[PDB]
Amino acid sequence: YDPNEKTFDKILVANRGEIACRVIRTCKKMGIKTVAIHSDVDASSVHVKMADEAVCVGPAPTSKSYLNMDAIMEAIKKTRAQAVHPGYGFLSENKEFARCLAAEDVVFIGPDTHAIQAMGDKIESKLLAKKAEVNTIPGFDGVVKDAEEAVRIAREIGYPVMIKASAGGGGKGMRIAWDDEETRDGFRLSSQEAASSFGDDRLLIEKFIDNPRHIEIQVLGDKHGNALWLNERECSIQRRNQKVVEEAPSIFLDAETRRAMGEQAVALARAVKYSSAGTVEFLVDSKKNFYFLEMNTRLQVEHPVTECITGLDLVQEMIRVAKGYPLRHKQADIRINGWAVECRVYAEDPYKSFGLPSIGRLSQYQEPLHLPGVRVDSGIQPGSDISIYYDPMISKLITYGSDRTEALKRMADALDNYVIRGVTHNIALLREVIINSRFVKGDISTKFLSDVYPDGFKGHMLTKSEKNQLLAIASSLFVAFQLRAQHFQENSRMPVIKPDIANWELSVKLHDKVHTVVASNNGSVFSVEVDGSKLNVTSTWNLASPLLSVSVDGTQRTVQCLSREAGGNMSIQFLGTVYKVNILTRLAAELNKFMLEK
Amino acid sequence: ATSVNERIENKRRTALLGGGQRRIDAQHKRGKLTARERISLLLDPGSFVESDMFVEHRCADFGMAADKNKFPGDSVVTGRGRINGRLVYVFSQDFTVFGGSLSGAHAQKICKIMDQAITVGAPVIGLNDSGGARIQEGVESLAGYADIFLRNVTASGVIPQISLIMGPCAGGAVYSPALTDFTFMVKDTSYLFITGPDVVKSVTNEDVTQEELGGAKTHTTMSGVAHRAFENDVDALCNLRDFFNYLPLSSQDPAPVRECH
Amino acid sequence: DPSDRLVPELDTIVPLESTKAYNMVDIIHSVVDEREFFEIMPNYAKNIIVGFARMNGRTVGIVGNQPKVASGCLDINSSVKGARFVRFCDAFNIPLITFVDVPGFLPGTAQEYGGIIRHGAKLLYAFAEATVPKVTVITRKAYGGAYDVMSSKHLCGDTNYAWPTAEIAVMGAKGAVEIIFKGHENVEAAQAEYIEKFANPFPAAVRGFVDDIIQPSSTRARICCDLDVLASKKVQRPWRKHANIPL
Ligand SMILES: CCC(=O)SCCNC(=O)CCNC(=O)[C@H](O)C(C)(C)COP(=O)(O)OP(=O)(O)OC[C@H]1O[C@@H](n2cnc3c(N)ncnc32)[C@H](O)[C@@H]1OP(=O)(O)O
Ligand SMILES: Nc1ncnc2c1ncn2[C@@H]1O[C@H](COP(=O)(O)OP(=O)(O)OP(=O)(O)O)[C@@H](O)[C@H]1O
Ligand SMILES: [Mg+2]
Repeated sequence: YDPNEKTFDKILVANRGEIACRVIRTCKKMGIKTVAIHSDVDASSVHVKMADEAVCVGPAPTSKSYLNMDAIMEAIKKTRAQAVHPGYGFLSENKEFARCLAAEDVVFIGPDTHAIQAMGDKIESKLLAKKAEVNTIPGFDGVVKDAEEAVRIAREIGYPVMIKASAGGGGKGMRIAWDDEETRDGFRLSSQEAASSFGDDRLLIEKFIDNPRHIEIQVLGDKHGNALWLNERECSIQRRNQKVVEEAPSIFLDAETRRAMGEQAVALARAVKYSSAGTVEFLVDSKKNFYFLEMNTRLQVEHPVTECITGLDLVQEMIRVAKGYPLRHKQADIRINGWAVECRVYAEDPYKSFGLPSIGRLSQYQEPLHLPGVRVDSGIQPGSDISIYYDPMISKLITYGSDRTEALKRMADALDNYVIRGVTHNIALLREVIINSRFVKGDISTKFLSDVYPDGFKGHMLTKSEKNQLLAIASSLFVAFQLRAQHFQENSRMPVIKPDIANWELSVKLHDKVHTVVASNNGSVFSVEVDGSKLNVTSTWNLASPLLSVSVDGTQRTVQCLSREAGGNMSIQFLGTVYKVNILTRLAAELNKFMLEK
Repeated sequence: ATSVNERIENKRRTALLGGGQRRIDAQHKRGKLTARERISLLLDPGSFVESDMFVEHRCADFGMAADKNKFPGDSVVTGRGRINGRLVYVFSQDFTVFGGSLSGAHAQKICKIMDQAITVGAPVIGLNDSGGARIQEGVESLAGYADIFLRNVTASGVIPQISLIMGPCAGGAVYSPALTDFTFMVKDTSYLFITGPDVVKSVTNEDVTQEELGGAKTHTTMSGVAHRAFENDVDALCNLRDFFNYLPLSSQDPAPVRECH
Repeated sequence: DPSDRLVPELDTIVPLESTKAYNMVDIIHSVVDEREFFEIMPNYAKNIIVGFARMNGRTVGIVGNQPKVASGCLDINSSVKGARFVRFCDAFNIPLITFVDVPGFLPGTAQEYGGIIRHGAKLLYAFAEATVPKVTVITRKAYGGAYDVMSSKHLCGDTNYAWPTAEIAVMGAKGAVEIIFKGHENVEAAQAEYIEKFANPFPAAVRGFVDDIIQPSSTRARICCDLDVLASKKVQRPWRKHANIPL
């Protein structure tokens, strides 16, 4: 962050969301003036406010606002910006965009057009990687055009086969055939949806690796030929072939294999003559054998974790490389510092197909910025609207530590202290993934979610001790609300005689079971007897704050009260999962047995 | 010198004619009386005392500051008089000037009359012939209406308030009569509706005339807004004089007692 | 619940387009203590919202327009409901908070034949006689006599605030232009001039009809402070046995 280094003076961020905010923050730290484009609906977004100048580029849809290349060109001409940063997605990997930028004197911060077009298609990428002495997934090089050809390829490469759409991306046009009839009918169908959406109609037939691990290597290269492989990242936890939990240092990889993969990635980058930051993705099998799989010629979404473990600013490095300065770090200078874990908080319902996109307006939004070792990359704010036009991603939460256990503990704390009200999110799924025994041990594959939850996500299967803790907390909260209800100001005309009650006898209905609870209050401490078990709950009992911190038998728990009704229904978010309980008084519980069910 | 006296006489003569003789003839052709004739018929002869005769509107937008747009009195005649020897305060809206639309001066005069009436404890009779609020005035007009509204609620139960609709009252000119104790209409010449038939056609898409939407028959037979309807202005004013004899001047006074045979 | 809590989620809740409708219950929930609201008649006359809530621990009555239902227009049922709620709150020393977004009264022959005039006068009367502290916030629109009815400053209101999206006008811009420039018959630049000069809260602000144009995120705070100073409000009115409400 040296102000003496003379980089550009005006950079246009041709993107939206959290990536635009991150680029704007880096540019502001470096001292470069920032210009941000936006649509009509994003006129009040965070990134437009954080930028120095803003230019509307069209209506809500992306095809006419952020993919509207022409309007971006007039925005550049009007603002007279010197550099452009696409972030990831949209026009980040558009060769014709690169040609348009190269037509004028404004520079494109990223890889050259030749590198982008080389890795734009999967078959040519595989051919070049094979020519670049890099291990590749076994398969047939070429394009399959008929079902018989595909099934014959399945003959020589084995019954387990994968059919993939060329280029494309985004985890679509990619399925698995186990049999020859499966091979042919899947090939015909894949051609059908390739014509429907992609339009390329170019397909690849290859081998399916069983129980694979998605390991990425972050490469950084300048225009003078230097190239560093930095470190690796693990992104095994996926649904719909899309990552949701990323882990910076690989627990499955040792030093030797990591160094070999980094050297292979650097060799491939030098063969391509990459002159920016990119990622090379491999699929490591059980026997520690890695095969090349795609190379993203752009900034990676899950890049902040390698920044945390390496102490680097990738955006700054790409800006410096685009300016033309050489790399200021050597391969030996790269080192691993701690551990890092990232979770993608989405606006999806995890109970339906491991996340179904949802819409709404955020009524409450608070990030756990005060928690130790927590970094939040979000482009939203209270009052933000989750629309159908853009990616329904709420935030990226990164936690770093001295080791894996500390990082996971801080991740759990941050997930517990993160307030979203207005939409449905997948925080419960993230917490269940990070507290899973297999995840803690490290035995994770790309189908972790599929086999850990064969019937789909159901929530947290709370144990007996946790059930007692939850019941005690709910009963204490109910009694605290009842006690607060009796605090009036002095009237001096009709004094209030506070009802002196020692023990509250309650019936708490949770799931389909009913428990008898005896609660006693001694000021700030509640003694709760649930089915004989005795517990103590102490807290400040602030009933207005969205987060409530309590201490049950010494164990500290952070809970949220999402809803509360006079009829006794309360929704409580505890351990990341929302439980609906119904608390009645003992007399009310007895009299409720005469009520007819509707 | 003589200039001030001649200007005073000219302004008096102009105020007597309202907004011109041509519009007076147009009003007469419609079968309606002017505000001053209505006041003369309602009150005892030689007992009317007029106030705020020279008051003019203070609007300057949309070329309303021109001399041709200045009318002394500003579409309302306000004052006090006596019916059968008993005091009463009266205002009559002049449809001749800007269609009787309520400007700032209109509301100021009406509010002054209502304030004096509540100060002395005498009833208020209002002859309504207003086309609504003056659009050129803007929010001021709205404020004026609200002022009147407030005083109505302040005078409810203190002094009797009587409203006689003698013309096409529309828009916000329909809520002051609703806040008064009694409301009378004139057949075939008086109307009461918040929105006209054109807006109803634009939004609701139905064919109704002014008479069907807000006529005297509609408001006296099925709407329940008006209390009685009379044949014409003369009959209505005679019956209003007859009805005024029943009421006391204020809630501080007992029920009137007259000579019996 | 702190009384100075900011509500940044209200900064963009009102859409820019006048055709789009928002939910006033969201604003009410954001403003009040602990986002707790006891609504009265929630399933009847849904174009208006009345209920009880708390501000700084003090019971308050809330009346607001619902743009979701019938674009927030007033009719007979909503008028009666709001009028009776306001009358009760005034009779039992409960402060009133009003949120105003109303285009006017519902047109049609059904409303006119049902006595829309006398029922609409009920709400105006109820707001006019109220002697309890009353705080009004205009969110988007206040047109015609509906602006006067919905607790205007000229009804002895205490504090009136307008959001930067407020529009206080005698009527809509199109109707006003076509009723003023009928002789001029030139609506080319008339629309532009009228919307630039009158479609904003400035004409009401420069005449003192609204105390201030506040940022939405301060709304709750601005209300709470007011409720601190208006708790000792006392007014005197002429003596009467009772008044004659247009029942
Ligand atoms: C909050 C209060 C509100 O919302 S005010 C809404 C009022 N809406 C209007 O359109 C005003 C007039 N509306 C009408 O429906 C008719 O003109 C009514 C009232 C039925 C009168 O019927 P009619 O016998 O035909 O009289 P007219 O049309 O010839 O009018 C004569 C002149 O008076 C004028 N006038 C009338 N009202 C207003 C008004 N509110 N503001 C300004 N001017 C008004 C008219 O411009 C008309 O002018 P001109 O002399 O004929 O050229
Ligand atoms: N040979 C393979 N064996 C097993 N799983 C595979 C294989 N190839 C792809 N996958 C699955 O697909 C995921 C990655 O797919 P890939 O990166 O090719 O798709 P994409 O849509 O092009 O990706 P991106 O969003 O990065 O552009 C892996 O994590 C894994 O779940
Ligand atoms: Mg990939």
